[PDB]
Amino acid sequence: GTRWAVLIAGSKGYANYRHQAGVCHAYQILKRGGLKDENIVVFMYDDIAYNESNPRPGVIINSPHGSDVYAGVPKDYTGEEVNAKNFLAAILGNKSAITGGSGKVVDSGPNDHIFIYYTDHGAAGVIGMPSKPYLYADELNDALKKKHASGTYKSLVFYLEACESGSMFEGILPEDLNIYALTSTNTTESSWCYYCPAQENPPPPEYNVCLGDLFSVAWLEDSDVQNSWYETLNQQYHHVDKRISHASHATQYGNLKLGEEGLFVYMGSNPVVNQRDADLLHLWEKFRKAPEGSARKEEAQTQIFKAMSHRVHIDSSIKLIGKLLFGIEKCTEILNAVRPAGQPLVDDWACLRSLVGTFETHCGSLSEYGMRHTRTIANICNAGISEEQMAEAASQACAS
Amino acid sequence: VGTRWAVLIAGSKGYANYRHQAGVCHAYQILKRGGLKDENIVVFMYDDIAYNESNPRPGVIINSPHGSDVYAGVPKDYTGEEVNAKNFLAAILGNKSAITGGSGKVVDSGPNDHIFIYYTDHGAAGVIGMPSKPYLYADELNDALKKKHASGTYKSLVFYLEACESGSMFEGILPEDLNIYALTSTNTTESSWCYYCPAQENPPPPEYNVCLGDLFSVAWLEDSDVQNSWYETLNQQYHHVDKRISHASHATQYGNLKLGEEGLFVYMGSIVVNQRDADLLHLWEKFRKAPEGSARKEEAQTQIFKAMSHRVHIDSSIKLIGKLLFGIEKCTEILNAVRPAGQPLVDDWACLRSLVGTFETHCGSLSEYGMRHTRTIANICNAGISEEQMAEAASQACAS
Repeated sequence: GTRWAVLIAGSKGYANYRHQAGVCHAYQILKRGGLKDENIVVFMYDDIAYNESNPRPGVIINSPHGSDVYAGVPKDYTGEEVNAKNFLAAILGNKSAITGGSGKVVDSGPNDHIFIYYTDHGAAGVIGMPSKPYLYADELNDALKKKHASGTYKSLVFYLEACESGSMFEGILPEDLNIYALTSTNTTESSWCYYCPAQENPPPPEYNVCLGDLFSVAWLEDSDVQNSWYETLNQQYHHVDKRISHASHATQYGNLKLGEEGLFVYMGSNPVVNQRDADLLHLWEKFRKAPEGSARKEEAQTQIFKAMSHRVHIDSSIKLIGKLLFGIEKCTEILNAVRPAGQPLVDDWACLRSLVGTFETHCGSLSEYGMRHTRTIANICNAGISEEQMAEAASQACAS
Repeated sequence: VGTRWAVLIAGSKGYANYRHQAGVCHAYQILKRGGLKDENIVVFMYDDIAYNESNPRPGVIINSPHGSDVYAGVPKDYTGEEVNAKNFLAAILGNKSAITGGSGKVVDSGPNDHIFIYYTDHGAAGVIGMPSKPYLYADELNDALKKKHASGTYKSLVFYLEACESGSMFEGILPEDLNIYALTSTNTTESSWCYYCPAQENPPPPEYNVCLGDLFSVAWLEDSDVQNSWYETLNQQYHHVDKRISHASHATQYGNLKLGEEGLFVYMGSIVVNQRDADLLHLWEKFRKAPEGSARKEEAQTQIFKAMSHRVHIDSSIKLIGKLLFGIEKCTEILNAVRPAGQPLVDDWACLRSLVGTFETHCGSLSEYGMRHTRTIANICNAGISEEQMAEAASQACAS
């Protein structure tokens, strides 16, 4: 049939350069592979190529000596059109549910193949969007269940780059939907950046940012060289696992039988720094390179201070709510609860959402950094704490 | 030699205006083939065509019957309401601080650089449309080109303008000493014509109920597709389009005509329908093709009725204000005033704007259709009528 692709960078801001660089790079692979622009839905906040901080205006590179990946890339949903509702509607092929953008959706048939590539921030049971609302594991897996129920694809391959990305499918994604998922990490690990100033192969001196993410750069570089007929999904999985092992465990979910299929089926044929710290890396690089006594050094220093102030505040505030809700003693610091292997993060997702909501309305936003604490709040949710109980505990811990 | 830059802008929205965006995508394919880099080509297009509910070929835009797709690969710098006068003038001037939304790409050119500007849409005497108001008047535009010249950020500039009465945008305004060469689709007073229309010589495929091109646009675009850029000069291209379009309108040259001797490679690398009636042709085509007793035929019929009602209303209302303001005698109803050759449309442009403003706030909208009557209001402006006098006359004529 037809090979379709959905490519989505779930973040914004110059520091998140890598996520959009990865989406432009995935597009160049598919275009080279023979996929038509009408079948490739691109979601990218379009704020990198002409960012005030980009040293090469109009260009986006994914490796240090890499060529431009920005030119020729389709823009279906940019800016605030990059959102959960539009992402789920593009997957489902439902144009009536789209708001803004080109209106391109995955209006596929039963002989069609779908390749979904998502790159950004994530935490336990959640993946980011450039602005809230975020996309939780239940919300996403319900959209994939509805897609399967409509019989509008043969098989679907889902590659997800985010921290704790495993938590998006573990104990949720069934092996009977003809969906194969590949996450950058397992349920609890963090993903790492690659092509970073303070790292192995560094970007040109002009760059203060990571050009790639390790898992993304692994499969993208693997797809650039190794032949699509020559290679299977299982082979690619093993090539990325080999390159990424020290940092994370790329994990396979769903129908692993699909791993035996070739990459050409979905992609056509051609012929270290922690992701959660990468924002600070950038401010430190900005600071370090800046001349002494300059406004740029004074600005960078104050940015580091502001970022540190928010990180310290959020961490101390969650740490409080947990002691304030149960006690400090024996068997009372279950915020470090480890969910057993193969179980979903939470049972009542609507409750996890309400508990994250009450924290935010009392203690401040979990809007990028805070996202890391989604597991702590899930353990609070699983402990049986209600929205009433949570808001009460939060109210005291964030008393000004 | 320096860098070759381009600005491509479709000044309209709506499926009926298919042709303006088709022309912009076609101009981009010419420049890409010619060797121009995406980072030097600033594209303004509404982007409501490729996935319009009415487009019979979703994801494709064609600029001629039997023509291939011209939409894939096209950059999208400013789409939707980012397609506006302020952003268009800011992209020309290379001033990113004055841009609102979009990629942020501007013409940040140097003194050895060449600029090619192509605008296609609706126009009237001294005005060119934007997908929504405010419209761009001849003084506003020529002031932006004067400021661009004053900054010494180009060697020479070519401006191709497709709109009705397009010559009125430069006549008596565009100086011959700015190193600017302009080519308009028509005279100061003529109308431009569509081409590749359902009711015409070479018709679009039966699925299309809209004009695929504009005579002037299709002329120079098709001329640029075949004839070699080193082989051809601006004067030669002008003569090729004049030969092809003569019966419809007079392509007119403005500014420094000495630049006509330069080759196209310098800037670009190496029985008919009236534009003012094209909207109606579409409604009539929709109606004619629709099966009898169907909701589509009932809908198309009511659309024709609504459009006719507004046209009749606006024409009768301006016709009134003119008689109401001076009288019916042959010396008094002189709003058929012919501006002497080489003189600007008006002297007080701020007054022309205020007079168009007062008409609109008392009678209907002077948008796509109403735009026609700008010359009538300019003649009223030139006659010495004030905003007080205009609003008074308008107030009585639209009591009906």
